[PDB]
Amino acid sequence: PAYRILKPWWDVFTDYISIVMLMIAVFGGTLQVDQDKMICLPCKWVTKDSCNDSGPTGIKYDLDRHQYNYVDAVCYENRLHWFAKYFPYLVLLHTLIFLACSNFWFKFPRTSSKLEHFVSILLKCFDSPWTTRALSEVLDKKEGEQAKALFEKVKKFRTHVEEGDIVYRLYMRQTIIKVIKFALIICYTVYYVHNIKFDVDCTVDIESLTGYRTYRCAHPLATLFKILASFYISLVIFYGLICMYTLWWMLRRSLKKYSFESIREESSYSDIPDVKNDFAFMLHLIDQYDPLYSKRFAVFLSEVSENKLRQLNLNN
Amino acid sequence: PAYRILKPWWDVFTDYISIVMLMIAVFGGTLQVDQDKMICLPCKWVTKDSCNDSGPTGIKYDLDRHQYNYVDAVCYENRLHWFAKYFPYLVLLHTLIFLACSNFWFKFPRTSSKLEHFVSILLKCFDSPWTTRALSELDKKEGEQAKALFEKVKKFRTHVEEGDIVYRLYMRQTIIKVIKFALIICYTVYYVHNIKFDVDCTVDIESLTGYRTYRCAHPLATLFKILASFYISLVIFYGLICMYTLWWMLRRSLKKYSFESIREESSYSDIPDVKNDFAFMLHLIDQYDPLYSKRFAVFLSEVSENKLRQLNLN
Amino acid sequence: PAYRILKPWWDVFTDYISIVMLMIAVFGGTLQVDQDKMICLPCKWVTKDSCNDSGPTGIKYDLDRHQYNYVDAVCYENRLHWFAKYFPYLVLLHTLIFLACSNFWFKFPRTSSKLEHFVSILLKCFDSPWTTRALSEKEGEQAKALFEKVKKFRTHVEEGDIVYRLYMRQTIIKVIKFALIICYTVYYVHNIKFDVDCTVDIESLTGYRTYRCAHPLATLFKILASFYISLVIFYGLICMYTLWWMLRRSLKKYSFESIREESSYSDIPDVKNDFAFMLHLIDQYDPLYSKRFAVFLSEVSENKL
Amino acid sequence: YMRQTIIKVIKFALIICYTVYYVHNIKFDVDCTVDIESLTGYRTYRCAHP
Amino acid sequence: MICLPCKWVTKDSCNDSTGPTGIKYDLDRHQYNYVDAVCYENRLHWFAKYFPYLVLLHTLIFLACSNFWFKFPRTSSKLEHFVSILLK
Amino acid sequence: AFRVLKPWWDVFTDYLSVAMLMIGVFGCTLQVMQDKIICLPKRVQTVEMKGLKTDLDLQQYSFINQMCYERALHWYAKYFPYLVLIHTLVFMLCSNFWFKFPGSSSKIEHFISILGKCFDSPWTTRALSEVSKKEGEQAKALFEKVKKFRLHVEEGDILYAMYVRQTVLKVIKFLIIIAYNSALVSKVQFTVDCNVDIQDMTGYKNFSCNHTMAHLFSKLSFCYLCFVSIYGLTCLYTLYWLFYRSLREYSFEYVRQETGIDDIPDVKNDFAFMLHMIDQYDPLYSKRFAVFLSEVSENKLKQLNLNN
Repeated sequence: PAYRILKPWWDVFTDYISIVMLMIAVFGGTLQVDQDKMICLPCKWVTKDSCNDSGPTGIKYDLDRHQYNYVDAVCYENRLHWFAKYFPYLVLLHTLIFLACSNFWFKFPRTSSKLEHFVSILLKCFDSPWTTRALSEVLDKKEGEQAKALFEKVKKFRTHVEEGDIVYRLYMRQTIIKVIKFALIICYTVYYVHNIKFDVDCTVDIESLTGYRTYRCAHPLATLFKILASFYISLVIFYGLICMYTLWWMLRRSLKKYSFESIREESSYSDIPDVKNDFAFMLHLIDQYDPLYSKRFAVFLSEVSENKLRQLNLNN
Repeated sequence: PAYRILKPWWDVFTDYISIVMLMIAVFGGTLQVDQDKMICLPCKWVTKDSCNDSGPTGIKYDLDRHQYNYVDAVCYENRLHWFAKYFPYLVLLHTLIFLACSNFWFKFPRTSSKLEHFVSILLKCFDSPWTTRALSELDKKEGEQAKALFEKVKKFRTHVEEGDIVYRLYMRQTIIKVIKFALIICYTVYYVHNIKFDVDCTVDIESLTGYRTYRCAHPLATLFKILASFYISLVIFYGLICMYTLWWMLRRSLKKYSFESIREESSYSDIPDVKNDFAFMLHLIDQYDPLYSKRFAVFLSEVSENKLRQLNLN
Repeated sequence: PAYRILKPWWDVFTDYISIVMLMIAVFGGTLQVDQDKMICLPCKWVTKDSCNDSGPTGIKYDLDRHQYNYVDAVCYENRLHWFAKYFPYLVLLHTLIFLACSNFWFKFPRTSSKLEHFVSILLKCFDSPWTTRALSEKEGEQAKALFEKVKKFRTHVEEGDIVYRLYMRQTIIKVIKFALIICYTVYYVHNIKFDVDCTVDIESLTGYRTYRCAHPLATLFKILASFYISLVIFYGLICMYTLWWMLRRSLKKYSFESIREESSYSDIPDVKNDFAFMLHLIDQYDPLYSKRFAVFLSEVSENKL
Repeated sequence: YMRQTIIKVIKFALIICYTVYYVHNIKFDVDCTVDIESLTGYRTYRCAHP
Repeated sequence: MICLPCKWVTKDSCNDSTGPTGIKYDLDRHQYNYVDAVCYENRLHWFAKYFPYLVLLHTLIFLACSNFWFKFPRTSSKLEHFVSILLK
Repeated sequence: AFRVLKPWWDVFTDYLSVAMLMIGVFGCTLQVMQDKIICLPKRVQTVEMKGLKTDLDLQQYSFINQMCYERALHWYAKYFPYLVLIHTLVFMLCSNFWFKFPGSSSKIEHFISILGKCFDSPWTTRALSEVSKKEGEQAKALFEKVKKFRLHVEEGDILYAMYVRQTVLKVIKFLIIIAYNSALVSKVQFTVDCNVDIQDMTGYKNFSCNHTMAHLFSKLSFCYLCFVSIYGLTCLYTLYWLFYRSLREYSFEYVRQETGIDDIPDVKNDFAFMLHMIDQYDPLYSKRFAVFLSEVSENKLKQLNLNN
């Protein structure tokens, strides 16, 4: 939206991945809700409560349809592993937590106000005509007054955001939480992904109600729950890799100090001082999306440009 | 929306918690509508109207499919705790009550009008060029807008300070939310353990079926228990947030707003002491962003009026 | 929309009750569509055309599955009370009529145009800044044109009271409909029962005369019915209060005595008919708007201008 | 635009030919002789298409 | 496709030859489902099986033909420019 | 909007990919609810015909059904819609590879900006009519913008090369899809034979099954195959257009024939490639920009500006 300038390539890639795992969640939830059953057949010949496995005639189990449904429910609830039953719900919960960690920067009001103000002033500077005029380096008097006003807003916003570092701390915290969560998901999922099996033997001791002790069930949506899980795992890995890169981007450069050395050398105004803390991190994110926004906003931050605009308005 | 500035972190966190609770309520409701039943098998051997439960061959109960359906329906109606049946409707009703209690602020016409007109003044003061000039320390059109907004600010100060309806409404909403959280927690924590998989029903339909006692498997029992635990955790978070909000209101008098810090930091040292309902709204906008209050408060000084009138003439 | 100013607390809060009645109507209608059936089992022991009710082994009825389905359909059609079958549709019908009665105020083109013009010029007069100097006691041309528009609208609206009578009729319809709904729902709520005794005389096709049926969505419907009653009761109370309010004082005679006494402009005359009732609704929503608009209704304010 | 109109009119001609030729084959009662006697026990079945 | 076998057959054709009693076919539910599937695949005409898909395909072709020049860029440029200059 | 730089083949492949995604969604919905297999045991146990009694319950029948669905059915018949969805998502993501690159998109935006500016510039038509004030100042500014674009874009070599990579990737993916689909399209069949060993559970070991949605999946597979074939002919013709004529060099000899000016330097590399793109879109833009590319035209414009 209007906040896309603060969303780098890794952020939008994580958003796309989380959308795909949400699709996984909704698909698995629909499958589990509608067509997840467990057809269990009694083992007629059992050796020590283990299926012996010893024209042809069909085997008569003498069980009603309702007894079969009871056996299916009991061996689905007591012997099928919890991962196979609750994989889509866990996927949905993890996807929701990932989205919440992505948007906790987006919704938390203390940093949200700073983001709104920064985006508003960046968009005003992008559409300001005197910004283009200074980038090109005779004006409207009201336009010059508004330009001096936006200069004052830049200075007061600097004083507003340079005093604190909650924005950078928040972003680092959500990155760390996402990395830790991805590690946990990968570990427990690679542990339990082999528990999703087609043929499951169940021993539930309902011989008083059905007449049989051990049964063999075949879970229908097992293999399709298998590959999905595996493919789900793949997406998570990519997510983690992206997150790990962000963690590397946390420590490769100190985001609390973002220098203007490249900007002032290429431009005529070789006087600008560096920014710090939340302003520095936000300008780093701006450079991640497009350095042109930061270079254009640089002409509204310098004092030589302030003197030039004062002299121009004296002429204007 | 327009009232986003009036929603602090606690309000937005409760809003997302309510959205999640509504989502799980709809999930449980659809689950109970479609897949909720109980598979009931009669106990062939009985001991004093109970379940004796004394190659293998299957037990022939000699019951039709419709006798089994009748047994399922009768045992579902009679012997199954009301929590396990109406839990999705309970969470749906509680979530709707919480959402209505949270959004009654913006729907009651008196308070809704007060908040909306306050939001308009705050927005146009944030976008007011004379706010900018006062912060730094003039076109005739901008001066006219500045004088109009100054008059609107003082007439609003007169109009809202007379009665604290918004503060009382917010306090009552928070109190209701805390009480609802407490009641939900005690009754839900008490009644979660009645959601069991296996339930024995002695419903006395021997004249129609031939058996007296039956053993039922409730398929949506562990799922309902997991949803109940998730709902309990969400209500724990909601209640802790609401308790913090109540503590925030009660620790300090929100009906008084000392402008000493802003009048000391900023140039204008004549800033009046905002009191009662206006004090409550200014505390809310402080909880959102102190910059909004700092850039709106420049219109409350009578010194700035004298500078504005002088610069209007000049 | 733009009519939020013309929606007092009774209008908005009953609209919320109207939107929550519709939810239980759709929820009930989905229930009636999906799994509203009756599991009917024959009574082998029958005495005086009723069920005698006189290890263990199951009772063989020697009935096919299709005979059971036919018995279910016949007893659901003949021996289930019509309230149990058609409660959600009745709730949906009542809710739709309530919505139509509460929105036909804004949908009827005469009242729609009148309310739209009043709202538009009230908003554009609220945007006017000269009311500040008025209440303190190119911009001048704009104030004069708005004064002329207000006067020429007043000369058009004060002639008739179509809006007031239509609002009275709508509120009276709402309260009488509430009375009928609560009466018949209290009468027929007890007919929703889980267990019922059907006697349809299909012995030729089935072999049994009397059957004992179980209705699954009865108790749910029962509590839904109770919920509906609660909502209706609340609705009626608000409507009752509305009646009292619209019979408390002459809503067709708006007196500006307080505003003209507070402000210097005491020449403000008494408003009549639709303009008076609409200003009363404005006072109900916000007394600020009526006081702020009253200065352009005064001709000595034009003398100041 | 001329090519689009020509394609649409020839498509209409083809549709209104083949659809009206094969529209009578949608019957309720259909007899099937599928030769599955080794699995079911019968050879000819009189099906009804609802 | 609800399929019922013909008890009395005469050269691959049903013969069609005190209360009445239902005919016992000695077929399971699954044998009935198998017969349904086989006869549905083999004997029911392809038009009755692919009528909605054929209709959808024809509508897609018709809609593509009607809206081809709006999406074809060589004519879309001319159409958009003509629209802009005509309204302006 | 970059749809101007999008030629007809790109948008054709876009709607083909949308149709492919619709086919995949429809197949997935079929697989979710209507996909079922029906298995009957083999060798069970005016004439009268009596049905063969298998002595099997409904649950044994369902167990046989899903035991033969998991094993006997080919993996293609079970996972065709999911493969279609995956392949069409990869196609859609790859369709705008040349569009989503940051530096490439910056170059494209710059090029469409200068071309639209010179198209809107009256001096282009004025000089075209002449050969065959304030606006002169704007023309000189646009001409120095032309020189800046020449110094900024023409020396690079990323655009044509990466477009060639995208086309090659599309052609290779098309070839793989067609090969595997033609190899495994005979596996989707109505009647199958299932030989699972569940003799200890159902008494039988050999079953004859029918896949009820095999005919519809075969029709969907042929429809997706023909769509992929059309996509592949589109990408093959794109490869032919990329490789047959060198887009490293754009000859302005047609403008030299039309416009009397002859000192027009031929553009090179990405300038030539993008002018080929816009010539495929609208050659009028290219022949009108060519007079704004000549430095002799710049000298004449300088002379007229000095005269004014």
